[PDB]
Amino acid sequence: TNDVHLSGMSRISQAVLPAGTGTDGYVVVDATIVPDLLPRLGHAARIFQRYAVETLEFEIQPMCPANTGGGYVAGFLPDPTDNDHTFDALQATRGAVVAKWWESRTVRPQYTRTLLWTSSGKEQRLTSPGRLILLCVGNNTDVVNVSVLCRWSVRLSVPSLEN
Amino acid sequence: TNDVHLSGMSRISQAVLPAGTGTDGYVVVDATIVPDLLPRLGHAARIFQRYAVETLEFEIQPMCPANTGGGYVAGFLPDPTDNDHTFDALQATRGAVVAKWWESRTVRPQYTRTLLWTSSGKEQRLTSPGRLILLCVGNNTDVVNVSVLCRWSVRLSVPSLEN
Amino acid sequence: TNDVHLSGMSRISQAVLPAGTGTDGYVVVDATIVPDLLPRLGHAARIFQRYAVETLEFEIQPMCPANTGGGYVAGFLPDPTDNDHTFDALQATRGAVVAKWWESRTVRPQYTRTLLWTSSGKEQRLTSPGRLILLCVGNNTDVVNVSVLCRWSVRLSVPSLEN
Amino acid sequence: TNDVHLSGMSRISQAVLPAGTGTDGYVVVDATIVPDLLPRLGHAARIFQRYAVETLEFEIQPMCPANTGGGYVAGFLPDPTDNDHTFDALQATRGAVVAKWWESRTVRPQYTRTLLWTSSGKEQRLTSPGRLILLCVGNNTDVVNVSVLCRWSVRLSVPSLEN
Amino acid sequence: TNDVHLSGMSRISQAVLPAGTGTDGYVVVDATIVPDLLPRLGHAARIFQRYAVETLEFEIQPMCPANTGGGYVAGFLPDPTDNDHTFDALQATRGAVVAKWWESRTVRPQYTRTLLWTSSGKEQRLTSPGRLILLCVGNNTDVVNVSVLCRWSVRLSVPSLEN
Amino acid sequence: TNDVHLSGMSRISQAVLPAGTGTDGYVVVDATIVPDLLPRLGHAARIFQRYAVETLEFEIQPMCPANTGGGYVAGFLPDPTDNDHTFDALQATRGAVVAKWWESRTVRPQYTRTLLWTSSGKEQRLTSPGRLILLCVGNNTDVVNVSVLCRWSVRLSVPSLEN
Amino acid sequence: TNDVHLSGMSRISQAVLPAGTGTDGYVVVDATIVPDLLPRLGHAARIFQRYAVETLEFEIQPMCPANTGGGYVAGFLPDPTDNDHTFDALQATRGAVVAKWWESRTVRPQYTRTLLWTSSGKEQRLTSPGRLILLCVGNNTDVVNVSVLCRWSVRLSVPSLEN
Amino acid sequence: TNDVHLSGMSRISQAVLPAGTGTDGYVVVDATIVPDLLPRLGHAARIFQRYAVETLEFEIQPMCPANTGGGYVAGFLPDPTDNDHTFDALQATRGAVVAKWWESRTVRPQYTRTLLWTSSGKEQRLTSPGRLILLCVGNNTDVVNVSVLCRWSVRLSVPSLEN
Amino acid sequence: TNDVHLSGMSRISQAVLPAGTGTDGYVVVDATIVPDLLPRLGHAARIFQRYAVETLEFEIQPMCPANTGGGYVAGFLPDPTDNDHTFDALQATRGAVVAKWWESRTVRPQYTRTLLWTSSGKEQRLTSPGRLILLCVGNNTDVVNVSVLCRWSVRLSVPSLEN
Repeated sequence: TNDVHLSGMSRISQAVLPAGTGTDGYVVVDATIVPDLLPRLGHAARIFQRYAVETLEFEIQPMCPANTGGGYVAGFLPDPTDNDHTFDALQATRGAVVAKWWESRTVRPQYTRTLLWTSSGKEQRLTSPGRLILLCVGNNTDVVNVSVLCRWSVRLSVPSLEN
Repeated sequence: TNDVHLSGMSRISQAVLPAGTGTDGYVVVDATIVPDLLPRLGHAARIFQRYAVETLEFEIQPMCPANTGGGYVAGFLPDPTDNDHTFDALQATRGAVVAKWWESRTVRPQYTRTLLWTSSGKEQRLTSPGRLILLCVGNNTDVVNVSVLCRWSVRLSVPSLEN
Repeated sequence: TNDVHLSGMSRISQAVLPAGTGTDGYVVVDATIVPDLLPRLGHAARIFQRYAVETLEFEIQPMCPANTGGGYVAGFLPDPTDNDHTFDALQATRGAVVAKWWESRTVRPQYTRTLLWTSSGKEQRLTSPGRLILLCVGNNTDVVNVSVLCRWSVRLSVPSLEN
Repeated sequence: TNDVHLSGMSRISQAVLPAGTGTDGYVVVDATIVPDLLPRLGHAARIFQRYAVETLEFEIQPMCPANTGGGYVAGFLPDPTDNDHTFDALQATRGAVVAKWWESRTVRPQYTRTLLWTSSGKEQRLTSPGRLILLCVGNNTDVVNVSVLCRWSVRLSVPSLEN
Repeated sequence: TNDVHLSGMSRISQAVLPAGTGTDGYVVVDATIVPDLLPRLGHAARIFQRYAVETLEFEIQPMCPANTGGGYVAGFLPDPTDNDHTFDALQATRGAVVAKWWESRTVRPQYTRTLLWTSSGKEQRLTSPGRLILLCVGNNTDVVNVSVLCRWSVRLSVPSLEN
Repeated sequence: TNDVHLSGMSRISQAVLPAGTGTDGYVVVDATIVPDLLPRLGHAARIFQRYAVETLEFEIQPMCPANTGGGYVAGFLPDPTDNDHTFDALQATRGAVVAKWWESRTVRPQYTRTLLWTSSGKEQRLTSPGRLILLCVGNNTDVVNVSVLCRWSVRLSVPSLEN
Repeated sequence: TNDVHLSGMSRISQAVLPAGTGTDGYVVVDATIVPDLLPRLGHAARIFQRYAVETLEFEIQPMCPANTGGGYVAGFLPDPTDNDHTFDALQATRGAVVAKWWESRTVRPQYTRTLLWTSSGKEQRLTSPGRLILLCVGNNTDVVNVSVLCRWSVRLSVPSLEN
Repeated sequence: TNDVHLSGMSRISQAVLPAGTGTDGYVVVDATIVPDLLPRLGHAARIFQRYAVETLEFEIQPMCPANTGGGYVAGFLPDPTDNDHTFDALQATRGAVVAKWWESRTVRPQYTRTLLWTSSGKEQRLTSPGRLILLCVGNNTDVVNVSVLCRWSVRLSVPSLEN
Repeated sequence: TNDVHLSGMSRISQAVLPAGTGTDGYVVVDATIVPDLLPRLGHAARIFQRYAVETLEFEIQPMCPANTGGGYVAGFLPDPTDNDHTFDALQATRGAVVAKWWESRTVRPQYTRTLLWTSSGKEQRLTSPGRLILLCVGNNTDVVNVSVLCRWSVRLSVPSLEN
């Protein structure tokens, strides 16, 4: 077939949350998923022109001591468009997970599952499959170095070359 | 299957055309079809993120005496975008019906049949499957209290909670 | 195959018979059927050279109050050339219908079925499948605003680009 | 089927390159592909809302004499949005061909194959499948009268009338 | 069977186009296809009375030096009737070809495919299957001796003898 | 079958040829075959719009003494439009017969087999299948009262009423 | 197949034999069978180059009163070459018929059955299949207007064009 | 089988057409085909008595610069006996090709397929299968050195020895 | 099998025929095909004792402007021995090609097909399977740089070490 399947896993973001600064609803990560954000896919984005997302998961990897009065809710909402960053809105999505900050966790969302576009558009419903949000629950006793990782499997289409 | 199917019939609009105000080409109704317009699906759209239209039929239901020398043409054009509210243009669509103001009628269009978006978009041929237009033909002798109803059936897709 | 199939319904004419101006044998419509009379086929006849008539009906759709003392005969004579415009003459064609002015009605004729030509010619039995006539019967008590509609289904032949 | 299949071949543009005006990367033709450009599709686009491309080709037909020091690269890139008009951006596409100016040549691109819309819109990745670019390689000895032909096959879908 | 199949290939016309006299749109050949024009068929035309065209092709055979800044478009429009001799109108037909004057080329049109008449009629839609047009593109540097050839396959019917 | 099959045998003409007034080539009969010529069919022609011939035969019936130096040729040529009235022209038809004036003889032509119209038209190859010609051979020694009879089997197709 | 089958029936000759001028052995017709002599075949003779005779018959059609003391012998000898025009030599051939001058008659000969040539040769055994002779038997009382007719079926070969 | 098959390809002729001497209808080659003319068949002809052509093609091989405004029409007429050396006559034969003088070309005719004789006789349609003709179309600007080659496949039949 | 198969394509010769020196007969190449002329095979011959030629072809590859009045004949005689270097003699062999000097061409002969010998012979009918000849036809107008290439495939025989 003409379609090219790429897979990888990349750090979407890394936030450092100081000793006492989290509270119910504080947005610690808000990452809109674009090929530029996943470095290996960022390169293959310049070779093809449309990409379609075949599997997406986000691994929340917070790094703090086991004595942290932590808490987060992590979710992937499928519109890059909207800013509805509240707990209930995250928990309404499929992947949604909640955990104490000393607990790793994986969000397995359900998404567009459709053909997209490797470069910006007038209508951005076809340039990004969604965005990953990470919210505080309660308030952290200790310093947290959260890094979220996106594992991705993508099928790429129409050859091209954007310089 | 994940896709949730949902059906109903809703009053899209209700106009009161006064007692002589018609003439050929007068727009009494011009409703752009979106989840908020159909109050049951209104709520199903706050839950889910996308939706595809499985059936659409519009039931023109004017209410006036049998002694009304009226005339309407009713038609569903599938560009939620296109201002083109003229007899010929409406009659070119599929479901298009024409009738005296004391005759009920149903339009059965053909349409997008595609997958849309419960939330408003920057590009709006992904938000609405089109619009329903009721046009005067000749002039009414009498008052008409027109109510268009939409019978609909719809498959809603990715879970969410878009306030 | 090569052939294109188009289908639509279109207003062929509109007349506004006022107060008391019809009368046993008065001609309110006399429409020689060509692609130009059907807006959609007007455009698709510029593109193709020839066309064959696969279905043809006419839907008389007059508009008056139910207290109107009218009546019409309507029929399709299958000679674009035939000038005979009397009651018996119409009542000898197949679908021929007669009805009070407050009834809609459908004439379903039988016709050429042959392959014609989208463009004017020296012999016009190759340009038109016939002509739709609408006569008055009795003498209307009131103001009729009548529109006749042609429901067509046609197949187009050999490419071209007529100005 | 409710889908019509149409097929033609239309001149996309005509450029006349005078006796020494071309040069590595000089842009001679750059044409965003839309129904209006291809005469017969323009007339049928005025009749259906939607269209989808089944076959796309571009025949480059330069007219000049055999003693010309020519050269060209023809490519079709499939965003009507993209400006990258450099040799290596064209060669990166599937159809890309190069030739001396006294050599006709067909480009066989790979393209959208998706369902578009026959009128302009806010996002034009839905109105057009791409653009044909024609660039000079080297400078011409002589006068070139280049005409690019686009052969096409299209399937049109939802009835309408854009007067 | 009673039907008689004849085939051949004949010179429809021969134009001599002097050193500098062609320009965009100049009609160099305009030949209405009649049995008299194909000499072998011209004879068999006097034996039968109706002829029907089973295969038609035109071979454009321009004769000039390879250093000619030439260009032509050749097309077969299926009405002997109309004088629409513009490039776009020719290219709209099926056979349509364009080429530099030092390139042979074959137009393979689509035509009436119907029964015709071996002698003149009041309505000439049935005496000739169309006409072959040859137009200049750009302007010729040199003298061109174009000869167009029609290859034909015809089935002849009803015996007869016209003296 | 909606179609009506109708058959008769009627007198096309009657010519009385005095004692010496025939001569190689003299046209005694030249009849163009149309409904009205055939009595029964002339009435059935008023009821329907088209007819297609299904069998035709012309029975030549000269009455005169056995001592007559006569001679005729009779044939059916299939245009109503051909004035070729010469022996060789007649003989080259299929039906063609030659006989002495005291022999009954039957022309069995091959002919149109196509669908005509029951009404005169602008092109007359859609109204009559041909014409029966009768010419003298030698000269007649005696009075000859020739009568020709068309035998016909015809289908009639499209209901109507010509008054 | 490449072979073309033609059939017809033509007047080979017409002799007028005055009141008393025939006698045993008088040659009234002596016709060498060439394509030029059969008018329809005369035309097709210029299109092909070799013709082969598939069926031959001659219908003797003498026209005189029933009171004629007539008599003829008619025969087809298969060499165009030889002048042996005696009764016995005619009766030796296969078709040979004898009859009173007031009797029609048909000679059904046997012939070369071989490939021939549509135009003259140094050896004429291949340009004509034979010749038809008509001789007087006894002597005619009255004037006879004999016309002999050749019915022929021929298959034609190798395309060509003789002007 | 007592038949010896022989193949070859030989030069029938070579002509040098100087600077400006060609013109429509100028005969530059008129070669009647006999075994003496094909060198190897010449020798095999002396050994046998009868030969029959099984394949027969002519390769026209003109040599001149690409900058030549020439033109030729070549064909093979199948009688050695016919002098018709006009264009129309050549184009009517099967092989007949036309071409500018800087284009090579092959005539695949249709021909005798009969059994001929290796030696001269009174009738010469038994000794040659026909003759190759080459005609000018337009005037050559330049010097052409034209060689026509004949590829042949012949079957030789009755042994002898003609010293 | 014990056999070792070896293939290549080698430049047998490079001549350079100056701008007016060529004429019908002039020998430009005359290369006798020995293992040493084919360099790759040159080395394989020192390893084995004998070799049998399995596929042989010669590609004539003259370079010159397209405005050259040239002409050649190329052919492979399968006689290393024979000094017959004349047009007819070359045309008698199988591959033999003729062509203008600005046309590439491929001779494909039929040859010895036998087992020869990689070291010189006292009978040289077992060391080289023939020789490739190139002649002039007419005279060249421009300098010609001809290079002939021998495409070869070979099977080599019996192990050895011949200095």
